[PDB]
Amino acid sequence: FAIMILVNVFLRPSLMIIGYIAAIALSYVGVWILNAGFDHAISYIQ
Amino acid sequence: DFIAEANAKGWIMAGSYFFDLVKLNGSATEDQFDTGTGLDKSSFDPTQ
Repeated sequence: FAIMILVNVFLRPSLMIIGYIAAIALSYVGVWILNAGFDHAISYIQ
Repeated sequence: DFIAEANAKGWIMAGSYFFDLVKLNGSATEDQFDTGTGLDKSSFDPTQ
């Protein structure tokens, strides 16, 4: 019962940083994905 | 004409073509009066 928790609390901060900067990238491309097709998904609707 | 362009874009952006596809598959299963003359804007006031 000590194993799974002990590694968790050991790795939780580092992994959080792993998911921070990486996520900062993803959200970036997020907007671009939208801008890749929004004007075409709104084409007939406008 | 979108088909080839979609081939240029790939698979992620297939969603934005939806109403084009509906514009197509549906087409696979498928008295005149002047409007906007602007004569309504005309006015006639006798009190002048």
